[PDB]
Amino acid sequence: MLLFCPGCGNGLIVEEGQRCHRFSCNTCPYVHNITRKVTNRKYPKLKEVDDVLGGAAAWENVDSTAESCPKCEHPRAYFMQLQTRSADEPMTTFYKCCNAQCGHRWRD
Amino acid sequence: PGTQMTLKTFHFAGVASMNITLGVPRIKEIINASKAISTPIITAQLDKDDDADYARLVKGRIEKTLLGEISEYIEEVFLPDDCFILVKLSLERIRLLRLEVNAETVRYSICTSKLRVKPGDVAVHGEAVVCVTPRENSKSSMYYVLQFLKEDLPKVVVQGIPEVSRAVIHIDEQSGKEKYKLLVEGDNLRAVMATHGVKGTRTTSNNTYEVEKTLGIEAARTTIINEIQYTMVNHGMSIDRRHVMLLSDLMTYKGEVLGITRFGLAKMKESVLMLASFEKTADHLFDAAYFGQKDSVC
Amino acid sequence: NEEDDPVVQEIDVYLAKSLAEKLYLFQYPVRPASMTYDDIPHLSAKIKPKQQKVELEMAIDTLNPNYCRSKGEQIALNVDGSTYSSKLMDKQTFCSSQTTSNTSRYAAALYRQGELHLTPLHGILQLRPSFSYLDKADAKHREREAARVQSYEFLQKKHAEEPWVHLHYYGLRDSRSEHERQYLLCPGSSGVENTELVKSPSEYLMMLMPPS
Amino acid sequence: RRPAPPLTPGRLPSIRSRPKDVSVAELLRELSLTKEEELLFLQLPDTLPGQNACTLADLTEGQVGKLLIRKSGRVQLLLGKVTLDVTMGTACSFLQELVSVGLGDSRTGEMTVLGHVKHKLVCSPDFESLLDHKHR
Amino acid sequence: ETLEALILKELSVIRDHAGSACLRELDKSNSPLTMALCGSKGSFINISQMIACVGQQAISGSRVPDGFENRSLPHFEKHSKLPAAKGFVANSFYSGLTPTEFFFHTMAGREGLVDTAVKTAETGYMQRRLVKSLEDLCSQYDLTVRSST
Amino acid sequence: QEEYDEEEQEEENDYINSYFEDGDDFEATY
Amino acid sequence: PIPTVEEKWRLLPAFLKVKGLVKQHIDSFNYFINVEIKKIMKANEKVTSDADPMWYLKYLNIYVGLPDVEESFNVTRPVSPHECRLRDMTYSAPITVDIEYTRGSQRIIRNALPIGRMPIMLRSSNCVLTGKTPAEFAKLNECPLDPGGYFIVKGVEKVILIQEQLSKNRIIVEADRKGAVGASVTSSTHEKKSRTNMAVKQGRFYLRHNTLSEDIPIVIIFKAMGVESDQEIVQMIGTEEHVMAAFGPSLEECQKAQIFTQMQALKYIGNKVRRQKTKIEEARELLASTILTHVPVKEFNFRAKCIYTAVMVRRVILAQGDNKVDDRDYYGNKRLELAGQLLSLLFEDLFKKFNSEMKKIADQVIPKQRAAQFDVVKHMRQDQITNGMVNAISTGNWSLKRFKMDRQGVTQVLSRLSYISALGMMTRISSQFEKTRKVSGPRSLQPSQWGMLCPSDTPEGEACGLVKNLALMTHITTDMEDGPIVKLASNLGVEDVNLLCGEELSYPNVFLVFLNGNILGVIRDHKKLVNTFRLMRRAGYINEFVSISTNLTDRCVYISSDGGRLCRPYIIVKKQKPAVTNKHMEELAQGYRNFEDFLHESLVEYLDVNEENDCNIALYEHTINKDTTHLEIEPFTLLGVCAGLIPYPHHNQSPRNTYQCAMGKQAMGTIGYNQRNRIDTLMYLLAYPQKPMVKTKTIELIEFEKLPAGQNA
Amino acid sequence: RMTVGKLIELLAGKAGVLDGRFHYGTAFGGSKVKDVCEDLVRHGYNYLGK
Ligand SMILES: [Zn+2]
Ligand SMILES: [Zn+2]
Repeated sequence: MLLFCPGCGNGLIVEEGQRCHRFSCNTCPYVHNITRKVTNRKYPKLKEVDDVLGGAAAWENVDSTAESCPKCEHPRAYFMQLQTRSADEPMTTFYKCCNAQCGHRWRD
Repeated sequence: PGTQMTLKTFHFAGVASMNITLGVPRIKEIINASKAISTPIITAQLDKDDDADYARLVKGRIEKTLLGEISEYIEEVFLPDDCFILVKLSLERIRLLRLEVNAETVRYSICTSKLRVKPGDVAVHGEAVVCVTPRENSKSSMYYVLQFLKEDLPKVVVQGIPEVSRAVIHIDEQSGKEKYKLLVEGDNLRAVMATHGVKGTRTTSNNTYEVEKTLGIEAARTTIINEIQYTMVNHGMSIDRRHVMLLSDLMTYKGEVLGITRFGLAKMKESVLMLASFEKTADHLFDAAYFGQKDSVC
Repeated sequence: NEEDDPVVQEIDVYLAKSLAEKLYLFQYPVRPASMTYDDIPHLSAKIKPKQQKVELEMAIDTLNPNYCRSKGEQIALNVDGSTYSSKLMDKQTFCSSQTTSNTSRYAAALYRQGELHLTPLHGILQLRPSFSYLDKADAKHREREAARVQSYEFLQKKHAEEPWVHLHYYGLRDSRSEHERQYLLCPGSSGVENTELVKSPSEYLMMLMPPS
Repeated sequence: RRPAPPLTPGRLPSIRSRPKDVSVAELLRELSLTKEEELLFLQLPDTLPGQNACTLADLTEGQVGKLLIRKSGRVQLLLGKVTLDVTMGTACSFLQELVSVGLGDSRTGEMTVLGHVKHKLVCSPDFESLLDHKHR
Repeated sequence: ETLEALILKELSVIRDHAGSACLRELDKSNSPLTMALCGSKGSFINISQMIACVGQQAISGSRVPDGFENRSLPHFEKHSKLPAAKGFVANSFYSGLTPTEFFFHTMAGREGLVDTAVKTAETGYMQRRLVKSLEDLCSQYDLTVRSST
Repeated sequence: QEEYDEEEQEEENDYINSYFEDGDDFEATY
Repeated sequence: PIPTVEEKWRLLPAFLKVKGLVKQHIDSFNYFINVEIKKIMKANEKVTSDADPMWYLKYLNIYVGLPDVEESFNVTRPVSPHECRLRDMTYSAPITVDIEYTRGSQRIIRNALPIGRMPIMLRSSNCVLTGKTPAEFAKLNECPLDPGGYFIVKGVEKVILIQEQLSKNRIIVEADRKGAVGASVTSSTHEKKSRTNMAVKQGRFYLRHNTLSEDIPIVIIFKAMGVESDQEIVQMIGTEEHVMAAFGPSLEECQKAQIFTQMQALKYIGNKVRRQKTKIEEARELLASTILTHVPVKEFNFRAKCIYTAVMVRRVILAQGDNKVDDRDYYGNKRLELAGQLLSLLFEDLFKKFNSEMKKIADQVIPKQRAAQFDVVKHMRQDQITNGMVNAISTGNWSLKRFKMDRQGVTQVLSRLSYISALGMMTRISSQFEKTRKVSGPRSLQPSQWGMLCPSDTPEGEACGLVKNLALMTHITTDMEDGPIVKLASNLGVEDVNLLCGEELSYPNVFLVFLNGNILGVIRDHKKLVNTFRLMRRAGYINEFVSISTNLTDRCVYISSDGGRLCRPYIIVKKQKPAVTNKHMEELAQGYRNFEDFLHESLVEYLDVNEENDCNIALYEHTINKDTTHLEIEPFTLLGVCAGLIPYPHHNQSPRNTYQCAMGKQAMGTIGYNQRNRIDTLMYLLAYPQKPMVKTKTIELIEFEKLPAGQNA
Repeated sequence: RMTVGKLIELLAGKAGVLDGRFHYGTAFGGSKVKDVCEDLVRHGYNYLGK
């Protein structure tokens, strides 16, 4: 931790003495006798367990619609909207995702 | 295509919170063929794709785990005798993470650390408690190196690869089958692909320079075409296969993967007149008269 | 506001300027409030009221159970190369600084049995332990082993023009201390005098905030 | 072993081996219940109303103050007509003592220690009531 | 972040439902519907935005950021995580936009104006870097492509 | 390979010039 | 149902009658030729020679007369603006000063000495075109609808664009490629601008400055400033376990180096610094009033500087390790600059140059003299000042070597294409940022600006946000003093910084006071402080243009009183209800109880961008809640001048709104009442202008129905 | 272009030129499409625009 001297006001660093170590400083004569036990306990931040990302569980969060996809004739599919600048004028595009045994991703 | 390629994050959703650049930056980095790549993502497949417990076991294998995050608590004890630092290894957090690091493993990782330490005053007391006594020599007192070893104990890696930073497992579903794919975010593929968990046969990378260093120059012309086509289908556009096949073979015929920069163009072409517009005031112009090379007008 | 009239405490306030002239408040930001400096024997005290500069010189026990005589000998050789009148370090010097020369608001208050006394303060100084004995020491050691604008030297000459005053120390229990306490305590006028200052609040706020 | 290494975060407790706010009214009630004698340091509003400026130096001696303690309220000082309120601010945690310096002719000097102060009060004018009285 | 996406899809469901209910009430002679069916100039999203509701005005694929003190605009409350407060527009173009909704709609108007105004510089850099690289690659008469050398 | 910037190193060409019309109203030849 | 008052729409015309749209450009000049012209005069008043201390110059008073022209000989007649616009002359008036010079042995006081000329605004107080009548405006061949505000130099109309810059005397904490970094820019009343920055790397703080060669630890600067004990340093830094663990490396580095006394610290600073008188003296003068000029020192006390640096270190400590950074796109800190301050700097530099020039011409004629009397009037010229002013206005390249600054493209030709383009040019504001493609934040619409800059009004093309226009309700605060403010602050009960120690500032209840980037002191119960300050401001003692806010994250109150701030009038609410009633607006409709009387009766008040951050504002009256503090007068005031010509702006889309705002200044139409008399380079006229059927209230506010630029079809 | 204010502008202009008074079209207010549609009937024309 941070410990200062009461006389001068500077900091102290532990050094070796004659028989045992002592708290001394290089600014003014001041020695403190080391006693039975002084101890500082710290609690470093531990790490947690990581989660598995991806899967249909997270895909159920986003809501889907009813539009057929011409790959396997399956009506269930996810639709999203996006803004894109075309060559002539602004144009809103839709991203299509097939929620089936094939699972394709299209952009029309 | 690049003209209409100036939009923001396209497939942005809470499902996958993964920062991967896709658009004109990715195409620009591919054309420049720089060594340092941004947002590295590298995918691998497992041998056991049915059990997820094996996937969780091998996930902790390829991952840089530190000592301070696993250590329960560290404390400096002071007594009439010589002081030392004491760290309490928690076995429950190791059992929850399914790690194969024991007290001797921590001792071997500490003795093989970068800061000044040799196996003279580093011991294990019981099961998962380690005591380290700092020496008094060769730089200053032991008090100053005590504050220096306490802030690098967490920095000392106990297991994994220092290159890889973060890893997550992805779940693929089908008609009836389930698959688990391990994607990590690092650069040194030679170390992750040569692992017991992930199958080294089925593994794809994103760094063209690293994949031509590990696999080869002929295998780098295929991964540079797949990344370009993966960026063009994300925009709703369509290019021909040989259009990019000819561009991938243009920086693969002479030597290694050469980038389209000011330095690589001087390695590709050998005409000073065309470089006169790229470079600056008089450097090349005077070095040409100094050396005296013949420019071919072709 | 009907619950403010029943419970009303009466408190009288007095003012005395007998000891307001010769009074200085000392501040010690280095020392915790638990411990005190009046029990430690002091050698001497020195003052200049012109620039309001005080210096205190205290003495600690030279050979006590908690003292490093080894480093003391080294410090003695360093200072010798006469500030100290002994063979080791046994004195401590505390210097001051001028702080807010314009002292009109700050005044001390004494709370006796039932009357309060107000004494205006002259000046407030901050005493801090400075160490200037090693600077000159190492300077002398190094020089021995080797061999119109208003600037700072102007203010140093201004400080050096005036002579210096020395005083003695008096502590916790002394007849002089009780005499000073009673002189600043007893107001003398025990009569009930009123109407000493008349000022309406509408005029007091105008005196506070000048329209011009 | 009286001198112990002090701490900066724990200067007041300074245990190392073996903050609460107090109202002015509660503080004075506690000081009067035990019947002690301790010095107080207070700051007063500048340009005190009088008969240019009027401080405590250019004044007379006697009783010119009146303190009022309103129930479930605050502590209000008064000099007949003007109204002020006193509060506690910047709670002292270090050592503060006041001494009396004595000047002789040239060299003879007497410096006597009076006591220590561990409480700082601030007196302020309430402009709200003054403005209400002026406008009305 | 988990809550930011849970309510982001609840605001899109009402918009999609309104857009789908508007199609069943529209006539088969409306010029906008005819142009949307033919596909000349328009889309169904524009029809649902002009009739039913605008939707959600997102900026850089995110919600409107705070700008004074943990709040987007000073007219709202502190730490107000409400849909209509942050960035949700409810009234359509026909009814009339709220000044707070008009400001949020104008915020998205300029983000799309600055990414095409500067795109010419990057596109020109890339075009000059690509053209000067490939200017002599041609096919010979023996079905072989070679360089100038 | 030095960490340079494309803008300051590569000088602006006709590619960079964005031909766009704005209202901005108000050599020896032989 | 709630009691609604549909009468607050007539407050906006009454507010625009006194100031607003284009009158502030003239108030910036009228306050300049009445205060700042005298400020620079009292700045440089006495000049003395070096040959013999007997000759000296003095200035009594200076003023500017009326626009005059000097013809063939000894004929001064009043000139008209149209006369100068037709003869390609320059609208200027002479400057009459009272000088005093001691020639020979006696002293001479020559009154009414002309020293030069100076341009005058078209609608200023000294010009002729003021307080006239339309019948008299038609006699001088001048359009009465002309808003004015431009300069006439060589028969062209030049307008000085308002330019926005960052605030000085403040601490910024930004993030760069390495981490977090703090910076402080200072610029005092005299010519010295500095920019210091504290950087953090591997847990070691360093201070960088323009005159310093290498980085120096902050603890070294602390020990050099005057604080000797290292405990007081950490005490001033912060009393917390996590701020002390991050200050350990600095402490051990200061202990490693053999630096324990102030003299050794100053010697180290002198060895480190390089300047092209010993090292201690230069190191001491370098720390006194060189790095931080906005913090004055009484004699040699670095206590306030130590406190400021400690607050800066605590700020950079609390910033590092968190996800909080300060951005420059915030408009609460960004200040505006009109044509007044630029002219102030130019005139100050020209006056100093003229005082230093004649001092050098009369120093080598006194020793080598042939007479006994030397007159300074014969050795004087008045052409340099006029030529310099005219060239600086025409070319528009502000070059000041005394300030070490160079700016181009400040003055622009007033576009006379239409009546909207001419007025819209006066509301145009340009930024100091160059044509950078990489920057997008400042160009993007910021949530900070609300009713101060029109969002729709912006040019389409390269400049997509660098050029902005003001709103209908907008006022720029002028310069004022701080004497009464600091006096009332000290009377409220604010404690001085020299009394308390370093451990008190870390206390949560303790609050610091900031005034124009200066630590006033420590105060408790900041809520009552702010309440009493706002009450005193509403009273009328303190000026109305004083901003006061509070920050709980930083735990400090900010008091802003410098000139160049943004404020718009807001209606006050009283806990459920607006103070403005129907009986107060009936009197305004009658002809009494104007905006001044409303401001004097505590009915409305101005708020800043940072002041409205700490208050709740309601759009309408049905939305007024118990937490609202102020009420919007009119919600249609957010749109700009060019955006007020679009029918149903909320119905239209923002790109179309911007397109129409850009094309409104492009449409041709009637210019004014005298278009056949004026002879400009290129002019467009219409044949039969019609009147818009669906007009807007903003159209009537500017009277656009008298000069329309379109036709109904 | 997605401009609905043009049709309302045309409608209000027609109603004004028929009635004989200028209609206000200020932002965040002005006139609605309900009181103007019923006024276009008194004359004899169609109610919205046809
Ligand atoms: Zn010590
Ligand atoms: Zn499918």
